[PDB]
Amino acid sequence: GRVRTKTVKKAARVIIEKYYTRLGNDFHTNKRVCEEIAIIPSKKLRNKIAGYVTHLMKRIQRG
Amino acid sequence: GKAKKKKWSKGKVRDKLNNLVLFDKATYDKLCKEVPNYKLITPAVVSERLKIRGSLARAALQELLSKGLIKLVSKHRAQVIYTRNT
Amino acid sequence: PDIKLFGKWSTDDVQINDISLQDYIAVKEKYAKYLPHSAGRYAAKRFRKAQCPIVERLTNSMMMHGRNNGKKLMTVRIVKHAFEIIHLLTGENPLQVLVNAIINSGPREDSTRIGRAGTVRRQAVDVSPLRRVNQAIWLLCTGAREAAFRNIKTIAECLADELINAAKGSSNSYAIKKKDELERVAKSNR
Amino acid sequence: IRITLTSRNVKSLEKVCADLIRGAKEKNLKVKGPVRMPTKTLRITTRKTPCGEGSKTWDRFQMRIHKRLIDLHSPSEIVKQITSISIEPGVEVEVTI
Amino acid sequence: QPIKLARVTKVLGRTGSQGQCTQVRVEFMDDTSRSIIRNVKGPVREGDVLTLLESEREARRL
Amino acid sequence: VIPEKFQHILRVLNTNIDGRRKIAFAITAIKGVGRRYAHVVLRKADIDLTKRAGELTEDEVERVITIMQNPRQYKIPDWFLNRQKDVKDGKYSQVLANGLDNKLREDLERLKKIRAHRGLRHFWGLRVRGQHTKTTGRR
Amino acid sequence: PGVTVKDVNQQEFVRALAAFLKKSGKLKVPEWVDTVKLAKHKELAPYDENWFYTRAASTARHLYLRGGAGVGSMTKIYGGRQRNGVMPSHFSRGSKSVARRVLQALEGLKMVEKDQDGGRKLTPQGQRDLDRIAGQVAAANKK
Amino acid sequence: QSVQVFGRKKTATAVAHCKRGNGLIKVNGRPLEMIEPRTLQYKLLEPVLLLGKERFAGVDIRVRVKGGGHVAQIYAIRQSISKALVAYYQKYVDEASKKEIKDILIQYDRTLLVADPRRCESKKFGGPGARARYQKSYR
RNA sequence: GAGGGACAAGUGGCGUUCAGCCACCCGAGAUUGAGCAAUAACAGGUCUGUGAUGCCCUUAGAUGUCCGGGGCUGCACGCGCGCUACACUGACUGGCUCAGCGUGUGCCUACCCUACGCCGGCAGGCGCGGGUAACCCGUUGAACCCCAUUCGUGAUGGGGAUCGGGGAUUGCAAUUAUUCCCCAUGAACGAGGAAUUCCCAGUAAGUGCGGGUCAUAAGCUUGCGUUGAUUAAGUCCCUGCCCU
Ligand SMILES: [Mg+2]
Ligand SMILES: [Mg+2]
Ligand SMILES: [Mg+2]
Ligand SMILES: [Mg+2]
Ligand SMILES: [Mg+2]
Ligand SMILES: [Mg+2]
Ligand SMILES: [Mg+2]
Ligand SMILES: [Mg+2]
Ligand SMILES: [Mg+2]
Ligand SMILES: [Mg+2]
Ligand SMILES: [Mg+2]
Ligand SMILES: [Mg+2]
Ligand SMILES: [Mg+2]
Repeated sequence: GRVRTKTVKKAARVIIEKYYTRLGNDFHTNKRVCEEIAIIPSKKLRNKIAGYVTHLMKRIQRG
Repeated sequence: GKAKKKKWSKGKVRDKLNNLVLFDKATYDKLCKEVPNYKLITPAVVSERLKIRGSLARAALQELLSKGLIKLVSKHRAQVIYTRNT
Repeated sequence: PDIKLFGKWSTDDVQINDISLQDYIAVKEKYAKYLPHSAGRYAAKRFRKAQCPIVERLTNSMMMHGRNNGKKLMTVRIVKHAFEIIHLLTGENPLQVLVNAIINSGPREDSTRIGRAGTVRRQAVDVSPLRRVNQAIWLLCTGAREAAFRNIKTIAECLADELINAAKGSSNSYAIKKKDELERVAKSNR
Repeated sequence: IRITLTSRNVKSLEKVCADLIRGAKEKNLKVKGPVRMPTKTLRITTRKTPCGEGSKTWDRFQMRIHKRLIDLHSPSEIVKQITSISIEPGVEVEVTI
Repeated sequence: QPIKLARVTKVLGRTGSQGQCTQVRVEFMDDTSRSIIRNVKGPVREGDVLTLLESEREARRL
Repeated sequence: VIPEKFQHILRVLNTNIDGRRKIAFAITAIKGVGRRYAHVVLRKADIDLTKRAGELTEDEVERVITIMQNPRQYKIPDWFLNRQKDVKDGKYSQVLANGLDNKLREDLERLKKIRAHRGLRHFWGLRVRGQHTKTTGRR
Repeated sequence: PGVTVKDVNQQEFVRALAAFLKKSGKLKVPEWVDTVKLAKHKELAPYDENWFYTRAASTARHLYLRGGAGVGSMTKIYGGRQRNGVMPSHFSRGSKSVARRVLQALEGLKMVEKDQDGGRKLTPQGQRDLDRIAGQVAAANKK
Repeated sequence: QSVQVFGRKKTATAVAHCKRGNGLIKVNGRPLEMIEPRTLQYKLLEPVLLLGKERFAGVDIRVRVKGGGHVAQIYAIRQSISKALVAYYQKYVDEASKKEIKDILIQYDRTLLVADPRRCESKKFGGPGARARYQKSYR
């Protein structure tokens, strides 16, 4: 059930579209980069955003 | 009140089998001549095979174990496990 | 460095005579341990039930019917008594004849409802070998329990009696009774 | 001389305790730590309905009682100055000599 | 009436009135690649050698 | 080891029958005497409790019956008995076998004189302490 | 070597401790208990006739281990399951007169020191007694 | 020179204090061979009979338990032994022995080193258990 | 208390650039249990929760109000939720042995929890002491379980209702109900027809404790633990729901 919510995918696409540059292919680094470039109210939401951000990075780096 | 019961399964185990509280001398000589020759001695086996009440069975077993003919393997709550040498 | 043994036992060279029950009986060396009572975590995944040792499975199916529910200390005591009975009776290590009773116990074909969405003929189908091990242990403990109900005999004596008369399937045991009864119904619905 | 802070919520408890430690440690006061007494929980369970119709449906109310002890062995003249703090209305203070 | 043994290759699905049965192929070990479709109740993986009491059944479904 | 002693059943208190199962649990068959009063009588008679009823001495039987018919001569204080003090005589006594149903008939007879409703509902087909009788004791 | 009372099998220990109470005769068992007395809430008297020696052995053991107990404390040590019948069972307390009886017996026989806020505790006399008994039961265990 | 590790069974915790010395076992004042269940007076032996001679012969290990239940204490003491060896090897005898003996213990059983997070479920309001409910009533 | 730690992130396979699923390593855990909970309704229930209330009715010989008894309990019956059981995997008797929630007094109007010692067989009593509580009850020495004894297939000692006599204790009062204890009495009941409920892992079930009611007070209910399985991990036949 990783069917992730509209707000999560929305904020994730906004994050990658604004700041592609800081984000890398390392999940634990990208997690802390999300708290620097955004305001996330909760840690579960941080983890969900960062996971789908890394899964988008493994597509954008691909094609 | 009226006696109504919803199931009918009569004819129990064997219809109040009689059992001797005290061993006669013929039964005691039968003990002394073939209770060595059994392979495993429990009070249940001795009771159901020789028509003995279980307390009398435990009395006879604790007798002949004190003779040392029988060999104890273990004892616990409700099971008494025996053998004979050879 | 020691050999992993149950009590006074070897717990070794127990050979399942056929295949179709290998890897569902955990009698092997990587799943042989001292006591049957282990940390039960065997409902997590479907097929990880196979890694339980069959002696623990025999204890688990032995504790039933409310009055005896729980009390794994009591049922491990029962198994400890029963192996001590089978050791004195004919030798031939009780783990081996337990495996032989499991083989010559559970049914190999049954009857069930199949489709076509009409009148159900109770069609004869096969059986999973996991379900053979399960139904084997269930029929063994059921026969032992309702044999030891209301007699001078004990759970230990009736359980050892049921295991020995199931490893020697001479039509006196309740496991061979329900074995033959299920195969006759399957042949009649064949 | 000890001070018992028994409060209604955890955040105001932590804030008044941090203010007390910050107003304590600039002086030469040997301070024992904010020891955490265990949380008492007063529970009330209620039938939820004025008449007994429907599914049996129960409330489950809780309050959390929090408590911190701090020991300040001193002359009581300093403790009179320590007492004067604009304190949050959800916090209760005991002083014991 | 010989008894044959057969090991599972695939799982075609779960069928029955209750969904209890599993239509599967046990292949045949004795000769070349012969495989019939038989019903099994109870859990079954790949690599489960199955005991057959008749190798002449085939109750197929799509 | 006591091989065999020739006894099956005694005649005690002119009405009752003792078997051979034990001594302390076969004196139980006498009315008015149950679980613990026998274990009082047995331990005052100093009998080994392992022995059966079919292995015991008739002199010791008569001594037991003496303990049964009169406890207060030896010991066995007043609180333990069946017939408490305050009676149509005030005697701290133990009721007998045949005397028990007679004392019960005297109880019901003197409650019927008073017409206390305890004895009245006892004479009716009812329960005295049976607080609810919608479902209790049907048929 | 050193043998302490915890280092021995435990029901084996009380089996000899009740005997070495009977050897000395360190007991004041007055009248009613010798007559007949039930336990906490029980139906029969106990079978083993020296059960006051047995209770005294158990009391001596528990006062050696958990010191400072009293009458009601040892009353709750013994532990009551009272099957009331149709109405289900509960934890019922032991009898109080035997609980203070064994205390009065061991106090008169010089095996009870007083913890003054509480009650009974060990004496050095009873320490030597219980300890030599544990040593000889350990020797009987190995032998 | 000593390390204290814990048991963490379900609500049973064994403080295991391992000090250098000849080898002793204090379980609540009482040695190894005397535990409260006679049946599980082999299960707790599994770390000792699995490690062997020169390892307990090198470490003193004493155990203090304020646990929750009989069977829970056995697994708590068991896992406390198996973790006490791990931490005493991290302090005293190097990783080339520690990870190897830890691999032997884990390839035997994971629960000797890994605590299982399985506590109770809270008793739900509708039924008498945590999952079950009362009987409904139709007509 | 602050913070960290778990996201399908890593591998492989199935996948349309996908969405995602399956299997496995590592981890403590590959997700646990709840709470809250939409739009619109029922002619659902409460006027007996209210000084929340319309209208009607009664208001001095009262449908207001006290006060004394009685009663909702009264039994040829049928039905619902449950407790104890039907015994040997057990009862009896002794010994051994480990918990967790949480509760406790001079209170916004009437209120305790118990430690110790001594008397009594038990229920209980009398003096003394503590606790407005991580301080004392209370290292809550619980039951189940475990070891040993006796009982031996017998309506037996399983079963404990029925009921005779007595003794404490609350209370203003227990008798047509208190409650607790002792002795006595010792029934039906042999695992239950038609049918039906509940339940997937610390789960059902055995077992005891704490709270609510209260003075006396649990078989009820609500939380806590303690010992701890079997069989699934699937379908839409039966019951019922959601979308075309
Ligand atoms: Mg049941
Ligand atoms: Mg809604
Ligand atoms: Mg009003
Ligand atoms: Mg009513
Ligand atoms: Mg009815
Ligand atoms: Mg209901
Ligand atoms: Mg009884
Ligand atoms: Mg009877
Ligand atoms: Mg129903
Ligand atoms: Mg029960
Ligand atoms: Mg209550
Ligand atoms: Mg109350
Ligand atoms: Mg109620």
